[PDB]
Amino acid sequence: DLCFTNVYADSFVIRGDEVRQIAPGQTGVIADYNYKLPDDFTGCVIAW
Amino acid sequence: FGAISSVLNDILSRLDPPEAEVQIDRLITGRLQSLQTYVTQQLIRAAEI
Repeated sequence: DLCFTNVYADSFVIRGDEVRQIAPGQTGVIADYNYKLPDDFTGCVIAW
Repeated sequence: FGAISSVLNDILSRLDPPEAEVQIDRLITGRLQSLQTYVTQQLIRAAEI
């Protein structure tokens, strides 16, 4: 029960134990060269 | 005031800002409270003078 302006869906496939690196605020390999999230991120990360 | 160091340039030259916010906020709180105490005491002395 919240309302949002527009929703952005991003999809990709990575190696399994780097899903720690997809979280905002830290660095690594994926967070440094392939996909970086800003620090005030407002949303969800789903992985399986 | 409970942070790892009292020199602000150290904290800026060691930590990333998204977690250096935690240390810097503690320093802001401590220094602001000390400044407020000084100004209140100077107000009372001003009334006496």
